[PDB]
Amino acid sequence: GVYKKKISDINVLEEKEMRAMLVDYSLNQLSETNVRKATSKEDLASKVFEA
Amino acid sequence: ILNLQNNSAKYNEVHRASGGAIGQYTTVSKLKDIVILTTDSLKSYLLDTKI
Amino acid sequence: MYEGNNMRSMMGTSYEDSRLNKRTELNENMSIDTNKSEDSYGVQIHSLSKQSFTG
Amino acid sequence: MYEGNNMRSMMGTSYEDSRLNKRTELNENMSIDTNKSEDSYGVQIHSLSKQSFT
Amino acid sequence: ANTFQIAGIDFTDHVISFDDLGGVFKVTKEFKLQNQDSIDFLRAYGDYQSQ
Repeated sequence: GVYKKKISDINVLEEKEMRAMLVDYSLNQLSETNVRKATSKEDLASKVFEA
Repeated sequence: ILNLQNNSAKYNEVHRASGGAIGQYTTVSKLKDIVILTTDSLKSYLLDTKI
Repeated sequence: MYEGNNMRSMMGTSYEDSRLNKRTELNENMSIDTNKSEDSYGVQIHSLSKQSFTG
Repeated sequence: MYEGNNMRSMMGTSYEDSRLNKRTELNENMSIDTNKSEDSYGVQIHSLSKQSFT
Repeated sequence: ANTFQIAGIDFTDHVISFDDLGGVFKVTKEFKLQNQDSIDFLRAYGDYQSQ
């Protein structure tokens, strides 16, 4: 059990760190011609469908 | 699109052409030949709302 | 290229590769065959099993 | 009409229209293969691959 | 759900989605470690190397 948790934590830290890296990329890295401005969750579904 | 495929002198701009100031010129369109031109946002607004 | 001996415990025959076992894979399926919300529509209860989970 | 000798250098042969070599062709399909979202429904979730590079 | 004919439109097969898009932290200003309970809190998660 301690061996299987010492391999499972590898998985959860790798997905968490890579999720962190592309979210961190999605801030402060890409310019204003890329980002668009939504207003609600009942918005942003039409906007992703045109996106 | 249902307007354009009737026998009509309307809907063209042959009065801007040379001899077309007076007289008449009737024409149709085949609906295999009409193509429409919009944004992709209005394309999305078709494909999510009406259809 | 250089023939040498290539032999030590580590850094010979341990410098270029090792035995591979497992690359910390998805076998428990996230977002393929689990992370499901696509279930049925009908008469209902008791898709709820319990193992001993003692090991 | 004028005979002369119409074979000449690269400019003398250009006016009979040197051969169409490239075609600026649409093989990568715009507005047929692409510009589609008319192909998405089934519940077979996230089976997509990253291809390698060149 | 609330619409009728979307037989090729439902793009849900490309939706990587998470419960919350952040649990991570990034240092921007540099410093040194002084608190002992900070050492215990780091090795509470396994960071034993930190002194």
